[PDB]
Amino acid sequence: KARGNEYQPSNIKRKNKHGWVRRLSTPAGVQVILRRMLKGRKSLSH
Amino acid sequence: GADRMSKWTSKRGPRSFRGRKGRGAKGIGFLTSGWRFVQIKEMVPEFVVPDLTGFKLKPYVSYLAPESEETPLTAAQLFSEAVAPAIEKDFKDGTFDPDNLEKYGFEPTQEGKLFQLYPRNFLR
Amino acid sequence: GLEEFFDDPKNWGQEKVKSGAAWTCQQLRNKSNEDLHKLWYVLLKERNMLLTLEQEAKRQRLPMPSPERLDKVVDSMDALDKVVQEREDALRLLQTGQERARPGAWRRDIFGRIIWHKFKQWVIPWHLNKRYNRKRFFALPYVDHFLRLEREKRARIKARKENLERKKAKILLKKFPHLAE
Amino acid sequence: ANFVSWKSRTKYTITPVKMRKSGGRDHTGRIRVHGIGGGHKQRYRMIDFLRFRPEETKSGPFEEKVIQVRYDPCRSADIALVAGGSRKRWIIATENMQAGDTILNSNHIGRMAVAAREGDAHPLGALPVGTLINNVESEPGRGAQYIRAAGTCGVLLRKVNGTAIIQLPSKRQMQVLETCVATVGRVSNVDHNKRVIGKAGRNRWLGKRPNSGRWHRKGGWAGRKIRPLPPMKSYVKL
Amino acid sequence: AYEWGVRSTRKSEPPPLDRVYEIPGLEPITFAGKMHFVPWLARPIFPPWDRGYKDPRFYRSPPLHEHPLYKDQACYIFHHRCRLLEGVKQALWLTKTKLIEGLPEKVLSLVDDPRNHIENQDECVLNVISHARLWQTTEEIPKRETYCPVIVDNLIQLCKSQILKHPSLARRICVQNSTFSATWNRESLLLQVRGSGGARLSTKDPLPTIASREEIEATKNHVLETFYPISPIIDLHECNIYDVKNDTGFQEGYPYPYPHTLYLLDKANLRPHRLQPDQLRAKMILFAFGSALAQARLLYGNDAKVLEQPVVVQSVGTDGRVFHFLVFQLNTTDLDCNEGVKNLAWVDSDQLLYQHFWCLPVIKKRVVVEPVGPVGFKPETFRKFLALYLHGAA
Amino acid sequence: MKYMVYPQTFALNADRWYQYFTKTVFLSGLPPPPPALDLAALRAVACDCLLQEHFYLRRRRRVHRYEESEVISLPFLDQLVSTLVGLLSPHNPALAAAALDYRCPVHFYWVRGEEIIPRGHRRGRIDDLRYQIDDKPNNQIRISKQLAEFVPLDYSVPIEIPTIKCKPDKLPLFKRQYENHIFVGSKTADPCCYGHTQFHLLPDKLRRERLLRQNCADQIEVVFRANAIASLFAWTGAQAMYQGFWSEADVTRPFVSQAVITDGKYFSFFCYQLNTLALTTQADQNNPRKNICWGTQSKPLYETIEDNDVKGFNDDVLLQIVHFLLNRPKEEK
Amino acid sequence: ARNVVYPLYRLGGPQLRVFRTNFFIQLVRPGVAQPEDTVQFRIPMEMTRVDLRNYLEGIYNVPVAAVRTRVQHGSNKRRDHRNVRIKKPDYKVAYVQLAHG
RNA sequence: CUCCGCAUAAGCCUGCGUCAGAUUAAAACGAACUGACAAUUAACAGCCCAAUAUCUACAAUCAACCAACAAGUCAUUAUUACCCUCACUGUCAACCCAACACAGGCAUGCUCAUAAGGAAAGGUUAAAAAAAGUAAAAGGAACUCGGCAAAUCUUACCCCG
RNA sequence: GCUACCUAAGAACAGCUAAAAGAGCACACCCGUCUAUGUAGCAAAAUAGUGGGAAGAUUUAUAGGUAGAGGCGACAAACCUA
RNA sequence: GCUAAACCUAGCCCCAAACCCACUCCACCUUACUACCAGACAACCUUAGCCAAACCAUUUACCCAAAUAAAGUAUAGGCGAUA
Ligand SMILES: [K+]
Ligand SMILES: [K+]
Ligand SMILES: [K+]
Ligand SMILES: [K+]
Ligand SMILES: [K+]
Ligand SMILES: [Mg+2]
Ligand SMILES: [Mg+2]
Ligand SMILES: [Mg+2]
Ligand SMILES: [Mg+2]
Ligand SMILES: [Mg+2]
Ligand SMILES: [Mg+2]
Ligand SMILES: [Mg+2]
Ligand SMILES: [Mg+2]
Ligand SMILES: [Mg+2]
Ligand SMILES: [Mg+2]
Ligand SMILES: [Mg+2]
Ligand SMILES: [Mg+2]
Ligand SMILES: [Mg+2]
Ligand SMILES: [Mg+2]
Ligand SMILES: [Mg+2]
Ligand SMILES: [Mg+2]
Ligand SMILES: [Mg+2]
Ligand SMILES: [Mg+2]
Ligand SMILES: [Mg+2]
Ligand SMILES: [Mg+2]
Ligand SMILES: [Mg+2]
Ligand SMILES: [Mg+2]
Ligand SMILES: [Mg+2]
Ligand SMILES: [Mg+2]
Ligand SMILES: [Mg+2]
Ligand SMILES: [Mg+2]
Repeated sequence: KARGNEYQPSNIKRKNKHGWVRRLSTPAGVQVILRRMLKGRKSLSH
Repeated sequence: GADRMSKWTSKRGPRSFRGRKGRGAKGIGFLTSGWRFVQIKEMVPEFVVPDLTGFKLKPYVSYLAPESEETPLTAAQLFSEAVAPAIEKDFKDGTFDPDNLEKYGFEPTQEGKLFQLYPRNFLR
Repeated sequence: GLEEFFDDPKNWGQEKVKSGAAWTCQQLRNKSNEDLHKLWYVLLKERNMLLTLEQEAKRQRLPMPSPERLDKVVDSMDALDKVVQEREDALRLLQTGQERARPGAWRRDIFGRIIWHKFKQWVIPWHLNKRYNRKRFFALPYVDHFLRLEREKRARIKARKENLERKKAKILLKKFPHLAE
Repeated sequence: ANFVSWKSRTKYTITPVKMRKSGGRDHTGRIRVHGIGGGHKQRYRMIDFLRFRPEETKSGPFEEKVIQVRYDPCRSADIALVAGGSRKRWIIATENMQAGDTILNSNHIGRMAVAAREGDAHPLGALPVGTLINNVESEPGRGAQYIRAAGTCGVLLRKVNGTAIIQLPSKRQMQVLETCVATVGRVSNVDHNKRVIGKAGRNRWLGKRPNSGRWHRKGGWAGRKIRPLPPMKSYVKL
Repeated sequence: AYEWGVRSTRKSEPPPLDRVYEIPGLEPITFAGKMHFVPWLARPIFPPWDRGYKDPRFYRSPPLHEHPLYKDQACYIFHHRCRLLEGVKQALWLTKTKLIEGLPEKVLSLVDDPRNHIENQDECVLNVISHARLWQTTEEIPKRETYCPVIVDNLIQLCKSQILKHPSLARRICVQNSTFSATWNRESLLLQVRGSGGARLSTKDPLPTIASREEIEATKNHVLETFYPISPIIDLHECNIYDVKNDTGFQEGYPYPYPHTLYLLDKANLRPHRLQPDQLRAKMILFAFGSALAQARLLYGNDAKVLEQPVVVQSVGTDGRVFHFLVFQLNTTDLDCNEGVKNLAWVDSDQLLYQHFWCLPVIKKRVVVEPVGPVGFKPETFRKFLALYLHGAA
Repeated sequence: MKYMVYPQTFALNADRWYQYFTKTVFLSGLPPPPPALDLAALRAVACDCLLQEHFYLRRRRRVHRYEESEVISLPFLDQLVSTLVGLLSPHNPALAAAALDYRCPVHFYWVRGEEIIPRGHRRGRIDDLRYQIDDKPNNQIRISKQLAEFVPLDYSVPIEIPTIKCKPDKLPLFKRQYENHIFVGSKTADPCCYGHTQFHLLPDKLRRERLLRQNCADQIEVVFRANAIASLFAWTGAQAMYQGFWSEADVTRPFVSQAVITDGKYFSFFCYQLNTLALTTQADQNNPRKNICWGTQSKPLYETIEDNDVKGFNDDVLLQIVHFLLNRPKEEK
Repeated sequence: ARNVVYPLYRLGGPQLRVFRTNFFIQLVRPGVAQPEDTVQFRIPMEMTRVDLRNYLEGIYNVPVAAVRTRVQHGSNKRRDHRNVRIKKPDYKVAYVQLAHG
């Protein structure tokens, strides 16, 4: 029916899906963190 | 939809997240069955406050105190002030030996001491 | 007791309160360790009193009688800490030769950056620590490109700074001809 | 993925063990078998298929009293709890096995045959020719694997040159050694194949997800295939 | 045979070792000096590490065979949790006793006098049942763990309210958290009963002997029944690290040493957890025998002989609705043999205090059918309980 | 939302706050008074119970100090109460038919005072101050008859009830919302509805040594008084509401009760008489009645326990326990 | 102390002692009605109630009976130039009850 | 009027408390806008539990009769080790997900019509067309693709599944 | 974090007839047959009336898993952040 | 007459020269920025396509260590495009 509310907040889910440990577990996430550091993002991970 | 810029504190998240996070206070004990906390007196820091009766020093210094040269304390200066007189005296008297530096004040190993310079096992 | 958190009742409400100078590094070196300890506690009491007065002034929307006293106390305490640290460092250098009181090492991180890793106190050996072993202190051969890109970015920043400085010098010389000599 | 098998217990016990459903997913999280998922919660009860398992500090033939015969969710047959000496075990109950009976497990092979008393376990060589058996083992000490389902039974067709020729429920001939221990009689729940599901929800209760709605055109594999009986499967190694 | 435990769940094997160690005379270069792991350098071999100082929270016990009280001979321990398979028959075989149905005539006749009856017996027992099953707590339906001990305590208090009629009832107390241990032999098998929990009636007057020397001697004709092919030591904790001691539950000088009656409860809220009546009766018999044997060994020494003075111990085992009564008379300490003088056990089994209790009214077709309260109340069970309580005093 | 009033509390000066919350005035000493007994036998029984719980019973576990309370003192109190009531049943016939409850819940819910909500959408609205007491006395005695009144219903005292100068939240006292219970230890259908005597055991958290270390030396009697007042007020109010009296229908007769607080070694005795339930502001604007709580200072029952001997047994404390148990309801003509 | 590495403790061992503490407190006027024997302080996060009690009993010689601490959170709602949130620092509010009336 | 309301969980993070200003509220004083100053105090929850061997067949449904199948959340023992105590974190609000002060979405416990929570009308007049309702002479489907809508709360069938 | 399917441990289902129900009437609750309104709307799918189910193949809270030459699907070429 | 209009700096771009970064204290790979317990998880492996050949299927330039010249020469290629 009505859409737009696909984001149901959940801190545990957010930290597990997007987090420092999750990024550093795999080499791809390390590359993502490296790209964010190179660009200069204030927030590198959720 | 979450503020990534804000600092992640113990006030955010579910009950487990809020309870597993602290503000930086050092632990003074441990948990046991029944979620029962046992406190360790030795782990609890003990303040050392001296007696301030008859202490002539005051928080401020009068502006009439003359200016003095600034000389930061160095290892060589400390050795000259403390160990050099005794070493020179023993050398002149002939009693000097290269095996009693510990007698002169040297510490071979910090192990076995309550206060160890390296690694520092004592608080300020 | 709780009276020490407040200034003298006669001095309460005064617009200005007289104060002396702050203890200097040489003056504090001239004193013994026990004297430094007692003076540190006295300065701590004075600093607590001044912080209480400042907070109450902010609460009552009135100017502090003498803000400079807090700065003087802070400077004196910093000088005392500096003197004590100098004595401790000299004694450590004499007895053991180590510069720092906390063991550390130069480690390459997972991102290829060389950092100073300060050791922590543990009970189990280093190899038996699961959480410590989970940490990576090496960079696989996919960070070299990012390191090169960061180096090039820093070089660009430095070149921009130098060129801007040269342009400013040229503009200054143009405005003031006599600076050529 | 993070898939840890629930089959982690290494010690036998009669206590029911909680089992985790798979839903047809393998350790990679992919659907490897379709039509599996859901169903009623079940606990697994370990079954000792090695009928001749003498307890420690003992040897030779023994006998066990059947304490109980009851239902098992993990299999179509019934499970008999029995006790021998100081050891209590679960086995597969035969067609006629109730409380108070005394089953006999033996490994003795003689020139004469045996009475073949229902649930008793005897070697194939000891068992008489043309006898109904169940829970046979391919190799000595391997454990019963080839007759387990409810109402299934094989027949000892032949005993030639120290080898036993049996007829599996699929009517295929299987040759094994004569020292393989087998249990006489038929397995319990003879009328298992006569059950009626009744409603589409009973399959869901048994954890059988419905088939896909896609229409697949039948090919050359379909149609009746009259084929000769496969050759005898022999595990006797020369 | 089938082996339990799949290799995926089993611990993974370590990775193969590098060949620098295999090569002789060559010192491997590892990351042991770097204090962290690097893929290129070889994996060091770490020597075993001992903590040195004893940390209670991180203590690892020595191997089982290195314990001081380790014996190759196996002792079969029976505790409160143990549930016998055969039940009463196995308990009789282990305890070397003969079973007699029905309570002793003396105990039954102790309450035949209407004077010994409690005033308003039926009303008081109904009030006790209603209080335990419905009025105990704020919950609509109190659970068994709540209403079984309450029932037992209220019945004990109601029986104890007869001190005016019998002054001897003031010479007894009730003790909780009392543990006793006894050890004996049966066909060269070492058995040990460790009874813990429950309520122990502690008195200073020993119970009179229920039976007579004529019956004690006539018990020789009785032969214990076997249950082949089931070993008598089945469903008992077989242990190798054990100690053999004869403890009566209290130190010397206790004012109330004699165990009069032991109250056992089956209060688990789950039917699988609750013991069967046969298992509960077997547990009662074993606990009574253990208490009697401990008292006999304390009084007459550790020697094996025929007790000139038999030891009488009573037991009441209940589940909140069903009761079982036992009077056990120990007559001998020579238990190794299967023949000779045997103990006695008068057992009354499966006495229902009530049939069912309705915590809420039953309404069918808008008409009340079953009012709240006990259904099928039987005062004979309470009369037998009162007789057991008053035994040795009235 | 309601304040959870804890009888055994770590709060400081909580006795005055509880007096304000219950409209109770505290008096010192005992209320004025309106076959042969063997004191030697009673002392022997008490010593036997104490020695059984301390020395005679062979513990199978290394009893720690934290466990010591539940290991020793609670069974000791239960067994002592049981033996004493059994021995005093001949002297007091009411104890024979009395019901002895071991660790049963006691609840009471009452409203006193009003507040103005400071913030939220409910700002500037009158909200009643609600309180809930959830107590589990170790041992209590219930009967079907009510004990005689200590003082008349209109009795007055010169001592004024203390008034708190701030909110109850500074006690500290916290608010929570859950089911409101009014319980006497049993449901309304129980014939034994009135109370005779309660027995309370202080927890390890409120022990004398810990209070001395925390500099709460003067707070021991405060804790005793607070626990006694809260428990007895809850019991009396629950009994009154079971009889049918509430804020708008105040009690026509006083409801009396007795409490014995103990820490295993020290005992204190309290008597409470509920004279009013109109604690709400509307019904208390013109209510002159005051609840009264009589109390006694804590005294040691014994000095030390050495081997098979008890040192310094307190016959006065034993006799006070005996008198509390021997108090009996009046008999009508 | 603050911003220091506490030595690790093992069973037995010596007592952790601090000689020159750097914990600075300030006695603040309560914003709401408080009991007479109640004093309110503002302290850093790294200071516990036990540490505050020892601090008061050793430095100022104030008898202390009970200490209750809470963490007060500063407002981050304010937006400065460039629409960037400015974080008001958080602190710890401590309530101390005098131990001798 | 009461669709609710109160509390917890989840979520957000100071977001109608005081003072000094009144930008601003889909009008407007209110204040939710600006600055400064206060605050939420643990008993309620989170944060737990030494080792090696070993034990655990008997459902819940008031669990008592029967009655089943889909076969079921809710246990130990033996030995060794173990004197020591009340730390830390959450506690505010008119609040979350939908670009909004959005008629949408939102899990539980209690209340079952309220003891708690709110206001459909800025003022006037009563044109057309439009929307939601009420009532209607006589006829009662003659309307229409079709009894669509509304009212009363029928009978007998056919095709497909 | 929506949704398709699955895994682990949880929760809810008033009342009436019959009780043996993938049974009937009928609230919470789920879904969405028909009509009207709205069509830059209150809403990038809603409101009112009227409807189907409502002890089961039901609804639902939390955590985890299946990732695009794919997943998943009681096949609608469905769903996989409008 | 409002709304408005106008500005000259901040700085940036291309070269040249020169091979740049690194730790007051504390915290930071677990839910990063979290004082403090029994692990063993460790890296390596042809790029493919768009496009051109007027479709497309073989094929289609992509700095690899000296500017220029040899030289778009030899040579390769559905001997076509082109290399
Ligand atoms: K089956
Ligand atoms: K918010
Ligand atoms: K037509
Ligand atoms: K909407
Ligand atoms: K093309
Ligand atoms: Mg969105
Ligand atoms: Mg969801
Ligand atoms: Mg199956
Ligand atoms: Mg099919
Ligand atoms: Mg099909
Ligand atoms: Mg707190
Ligand atoms: Mg708690
Ligand atoms: Mg709140
Ligand atoms: Mg929903
Ligand atoms: Mg209202
Ligand atoms: Mg309007
Ligand atoms: Mg208008
Ligand atoms: Mg009409
Ligand atoms: Mg027509
Ligand atoms: Mg018609
Ligand atoms: Mg027409
Ligand atoms: Mg219609
Ligand atoms: Mg159909
Ligand atoms: Mg499941
Ligand atoms: Mg229903
Ligand atoms: Mg149905
Ligand atoms: Mg229906
Ligand atoms: Mg189709
Ligand atoms: Mg199609
Ligand atoms: Mg082309
Ligand atoms: Mg084309």
